[PDB]
Amino acid sequence: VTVKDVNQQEFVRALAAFLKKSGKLKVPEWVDTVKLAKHKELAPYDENWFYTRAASTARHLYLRGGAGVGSMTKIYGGRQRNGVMPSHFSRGSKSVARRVLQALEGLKMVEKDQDGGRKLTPQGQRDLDRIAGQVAAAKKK
Amino acid sequence: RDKLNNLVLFDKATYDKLCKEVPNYKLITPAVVSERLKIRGSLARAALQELLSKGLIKLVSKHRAQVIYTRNTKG
Amino acid sequence: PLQSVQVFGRKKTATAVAHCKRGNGLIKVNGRPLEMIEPRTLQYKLLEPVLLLGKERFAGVDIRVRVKGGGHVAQIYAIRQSISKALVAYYQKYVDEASKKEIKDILIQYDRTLLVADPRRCESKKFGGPGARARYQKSYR
Amino acid sequence: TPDIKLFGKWSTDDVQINDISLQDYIAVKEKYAKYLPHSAGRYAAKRFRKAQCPIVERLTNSMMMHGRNNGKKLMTVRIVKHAFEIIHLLTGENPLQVLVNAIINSGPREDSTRIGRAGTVRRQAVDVSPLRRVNQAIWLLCTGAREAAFRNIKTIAECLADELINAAKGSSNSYAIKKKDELERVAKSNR
Amino acid sequence: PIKLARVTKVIGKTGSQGQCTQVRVEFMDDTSHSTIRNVKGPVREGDVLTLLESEREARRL
Amino acid sequence: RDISEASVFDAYVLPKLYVKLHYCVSCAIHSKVVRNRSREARKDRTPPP
Amino acid sequence: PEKFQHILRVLNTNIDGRRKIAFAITAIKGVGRRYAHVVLRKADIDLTKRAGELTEDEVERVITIMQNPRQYKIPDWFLNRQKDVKDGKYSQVLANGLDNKLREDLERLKKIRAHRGLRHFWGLRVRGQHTKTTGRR
RNA sequence: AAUUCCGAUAACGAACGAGACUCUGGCAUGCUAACUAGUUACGCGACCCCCGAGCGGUCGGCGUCCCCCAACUUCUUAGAGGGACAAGUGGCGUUCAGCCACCCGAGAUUGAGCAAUAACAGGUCUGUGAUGCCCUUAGAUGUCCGGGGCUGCACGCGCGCUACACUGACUGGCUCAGCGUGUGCCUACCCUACGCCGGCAGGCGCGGGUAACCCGUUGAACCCCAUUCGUGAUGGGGAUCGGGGAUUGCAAUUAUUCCCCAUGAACGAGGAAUUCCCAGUAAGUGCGGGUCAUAAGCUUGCGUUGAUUAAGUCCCUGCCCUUUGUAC
RNA sequence: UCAAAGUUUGAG
Repeated sequence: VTVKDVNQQEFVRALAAFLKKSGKLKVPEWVDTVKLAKHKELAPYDENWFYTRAASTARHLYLRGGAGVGSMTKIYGGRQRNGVMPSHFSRGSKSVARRVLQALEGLKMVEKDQDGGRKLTPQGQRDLDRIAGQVAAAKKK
Repeated sequence: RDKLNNLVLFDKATYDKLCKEVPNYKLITPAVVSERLKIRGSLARAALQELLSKGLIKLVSKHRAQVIYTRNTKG
Repeated sequence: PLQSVQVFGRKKTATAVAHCKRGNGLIKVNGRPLEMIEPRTLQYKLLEPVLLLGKERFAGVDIRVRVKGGGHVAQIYAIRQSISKALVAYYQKYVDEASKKEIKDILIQYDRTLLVADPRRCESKKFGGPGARARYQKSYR
Repeated sequence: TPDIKLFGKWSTDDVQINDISLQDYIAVKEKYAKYLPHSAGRYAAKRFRKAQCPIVERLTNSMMMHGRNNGKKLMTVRIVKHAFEIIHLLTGENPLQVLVNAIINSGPREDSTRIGRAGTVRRQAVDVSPLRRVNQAIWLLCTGAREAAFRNIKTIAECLADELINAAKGSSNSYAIKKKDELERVAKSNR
Repeated sequence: PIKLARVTKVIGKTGSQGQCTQVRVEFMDDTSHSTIRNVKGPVREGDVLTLLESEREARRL
Repeated sequence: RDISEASVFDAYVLPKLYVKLHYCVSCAIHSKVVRNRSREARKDRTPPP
Repeated sequence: PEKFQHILRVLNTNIDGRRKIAFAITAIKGVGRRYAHVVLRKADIDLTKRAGELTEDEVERVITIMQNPRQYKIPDWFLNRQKDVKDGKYSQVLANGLDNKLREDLERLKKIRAHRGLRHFWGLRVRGQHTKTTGRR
């Protein structure tokens, strides 16, 4: 039972938790202080967000490989209330997507592929697929 | 006419009202609780989450926008 | 010899290309089971054909589907079409034309859209208004 | 599931209409009643096509109203399901039967058409088409709910459920059922 | 006393602004009896109006 | 037919109502008792059928 | 839980204890949902608490972070008054202090009879927006 | 729908318009087709690591790594054909022209473009090395350089955006488009992947792209899914203004744009009045092109989500024909 | 099977 086979919401939850239990990701010093994009009015409520984003990042990489930072921004994109002028797309934070990718690099979940960007790595492919199995054996529901 | 001043508390007489009355409604939504009592809305929601973990009210549905609960499940 | 039938469904600009196959009944789309796809309020929609025919018919028929284009709701409505068309195609070509007709009847009496496409498509804007038929506000005085 | 379709949950069969007139323009079972109240469904082709559309989907579409909620059908489907879930808790019986009963006793039976009459506007009262009574009922009550649910801590769904219940019952408490009796009464006042 | 009345023949769309269909009706209780009256909304040959009054019967308007 | 069902008399002929309205020109022309006509038509003094 | 404060008086402003804490603080001039949330996250507070809980040591602890953001690693950027002309300081101002800083800037330019000053003085639109049509009071 | 037809007939036979036409949209497991499409299902030739299920085989999943001496054209692109004509059945109709319904299947009706005669003293002499007359013509009404101004604000109006929140807001997460456009230029420059630096605006390195080749499976928004908030001008709203920071530029002060913190106004759905619109339409929603060193609250296109209501009438507002009256 | 609806550069 691979990860595609699973309800991706409840996956990234266990992935992040997995990444928390391991306790060797590398969350930077800002974390608390930083917004997460020019979109956002605020920072995240979930204080351990980094664990969550890494997961989503790794779980994307399982799905579409070779995805650089630029790639990551466009994925982590959305609406930009410009107040009294109308709304637009805004690209997510470069650095948080760079740091996540460098943090998953240090774990050896990911590796920089030929033709640029990151692809998630075999030893990584293990882990995501492992926790997919976990979720599928949560219960018949 | 309309001005409403809601509670944000574990405030004795209400707390008795929840734990006595609330589990013998057929609709137990925080909206229904907030109207009955003068309880905030956030307060209500959490209270109804406490009662669920206690087991005194059934879960119907637990959706983004609206949570539905029920009477104990009598027999 | 293999019993392969590539068929497509359609809605707006979504091409769902189901692919019926001499298999053991999967029915999974892009690369994951029908139980997700994940607009999810529109799940029953893309179960309908399977519920209306029963697993008996799909049983020994594996269906891989690929979608692209359109929006979420369309895409569904395309695959919805696709597989139920594709099954009908499968039965025609390998099973028997009495069975095809039996099925086709049981799809139509529910809904004509499960096989026949909406020729409807987004109608072009003409200047002097924001859309097609609507015009911009006239001032007068 | 193959022989009989439910509505996700609810029973389609054993939903009895009473008024032999809404009968045929309430579409809750010919046999054809569906799983979901979504459906691409081009029932705006010809004049009466609309009537063979299922009443729940008709309601669903109506719900989806005012600026923001334009073409937000899921948004509104979710509502319809929750209202129904609330109805089954509160009232019991099929929420489809209750919805139907609203439609029956909620839209007017007579109405006042604006005829010219010289120049200063004085109407004459007329009957209403069965389809017109269902259209009204549908939108009246759907609007009723929505109008209630603005600045109050109450779910659309919940108010939608409460309206459908107090319309199904001759309550004089639904916005619709009250609105219905107004019309008729005016309608009488220039018959 | 409410009476149901089956619609036998749409006559023609009257009303000021084009609205109230002039409509010939059978009377359901006793089909022998038949009024003509004006109706709002889309009507068609064969369906049922609920008339509250049943002794009024319009003509030109 | 309402009346002939609720008659005392078996059969009964039912009477009529004889009225010689006079109209002034305006009043005719207004209530459409008489239109205007073309130069040809004006001359042709047959009643309408 | 917690049966105490409910209403709160800090830094000459009030605060609703009955409000949630991040969104309660913001009632002080010179702190917004950003800076509050930060100031609390440095303080290490169960920010799902209402402000009508929260021990008086904690509200002191917050205030100290709030007044002294740079000592508690609330960085450059998150500071309304950076490199402030009158002395080489970069910091956050709070309460009536803020308003006084503001008045000292509009004074400064009024004293310089600067174009901006003058348009403040005259009570106009200052950030060269058009005014034929708008801001009529 | 049509001065479109049937028919009557001091008219007969013609011409323009209308229609036909062109582009478009929707049908083609039929044809021609492809390494700048897909591949397509295979073969799985595999890799690949336990990648998973599983004691192990056999499956599930993609990433892809693939060429060509695999196999095609369902999806793709776009050619040439086809295809619907009110043709078929039943009504109604001088049993003509036609109209209604229904079968099969798009049901004559997808939507644009072009578009008569005769006008208007409509607009344009600031689009033109189209141009009459008139004016000026070196102390210029030619031209160029600097500077300002077209942005000025008791006020009145017109298109517009954003709102007034809970069907919502935020905060995370999941997840789907289509039309285009793009440097190496008519006078100086584009689109941008990837990797580092920065919270961010951006900065610095290397690459691809005159393009179905790279940007780019254009990983859009709304929508969906969990968050919190809780009817409080509240976390709705984001005007106003202070402080700093980025870029475009020869230069940005009268804030060029951009980011950050702080500030937090009116506004709780809007009088009388009136606009626009009937099907993938309105409305929502984003994304392209235009201008563009810098760049959209405008517009011109695109798709995505997707209704209520009509299928009618001349009440108003208008138009087209007939007869009539007219001191116009 | 009839409510109210007055006026219109001197500037060619």
